[PDB]
Amino acid sequence: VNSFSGYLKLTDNVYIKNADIVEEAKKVKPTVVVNAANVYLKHGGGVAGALNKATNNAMQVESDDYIATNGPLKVGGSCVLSGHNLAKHCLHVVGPNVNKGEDIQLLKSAYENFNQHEVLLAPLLSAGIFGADPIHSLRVCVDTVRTNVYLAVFDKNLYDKLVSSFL
Ligand SMILES: CN(Cc1nnc2c(=O)[nH]ccn12)c1ccc2nccnc2n1
Repeated sequence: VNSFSGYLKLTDNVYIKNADIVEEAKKVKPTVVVNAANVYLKHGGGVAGALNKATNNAMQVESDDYIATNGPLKVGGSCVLSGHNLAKHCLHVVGPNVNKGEDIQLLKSAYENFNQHEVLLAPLLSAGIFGADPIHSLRVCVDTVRTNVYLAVFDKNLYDKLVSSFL
């Protein structure tokens, strides 16, 4: 038993809710919140900008030190950093950005990072300003992640389309 509430169950291990991931994180304090990161950990907009703003920019400060030491992430890769006031840990995961021409096949590699964590609160990777089809992203999530994932979808309209079209 865990503290996630109001989710619809899509499969054995994948759950979904119309929710703002920032508010959901502050209420649940999950062990892991996933950020929709870029390789530079520049949290300017989308989910990343929202999460970083909620940390009063502490996420960005920590991220800049990480990059200065380690260099950029790979598309499809991840790193574990602090969750600040939102979660114990933040798993920064880089899905391909279609608006940068990155290969959509890397979306599966991106979701494989979730399997290193037993339970996660996450957004749909490569959705939103990353330009992928969220229905495709949900399909890859379900077909790749084997650990317990709680997907927060900010847009109610999109949430309804995702549920109603789910096979
Ligand atoms: C309504 N939105 C934005 C949005 N608002 N909240 C969320 C969320 O929570 N996850 C992902 C997206 N998203 C759309 C709609 C069509 C899209 N078609 C292709 C890529 N992105 C798209 N985004």
